[PDB]
Amino acid sequence: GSHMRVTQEEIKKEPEKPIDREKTSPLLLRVFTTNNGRHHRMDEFSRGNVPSSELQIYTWMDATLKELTSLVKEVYPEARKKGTHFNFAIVFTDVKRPGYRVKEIGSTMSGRKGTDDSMTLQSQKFQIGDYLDIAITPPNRAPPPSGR
Repeated sequence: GSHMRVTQEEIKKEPEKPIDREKTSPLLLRVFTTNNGRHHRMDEFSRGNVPSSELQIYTWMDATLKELTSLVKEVYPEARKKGTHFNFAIVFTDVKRPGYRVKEIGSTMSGRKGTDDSMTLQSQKFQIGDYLDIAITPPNRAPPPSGR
């Protein structure tokens, strides 16, 4: 027949399907942005503590660091400022994890073509549900940028 059977095995192993950087689909992402550009720790901003901690960004895993520069800056006026130094990292909130996987993969700017900008998220192991911790540094306290 068809309904009744003994052996049950479905082969659906498909290779890695790349997403169209242009025709990609936007997905909800959680990002933690600080107003001092510091990778201190989660204690600075936990998940569900304040609205100024984690922000929603409809980005695409196959997005270039640049796209992330706008996504966050758009959801965070503190970044819209010119000369804003934001560092993209991967950190998780208080959970059943060790607490050492928190590291940065690259940092962009608000109108400044960096080296990581041309880089894509997919390379930083960024996927759906992933935890990205961006460190926004205003131009008022940014010694590197032009000023003094």
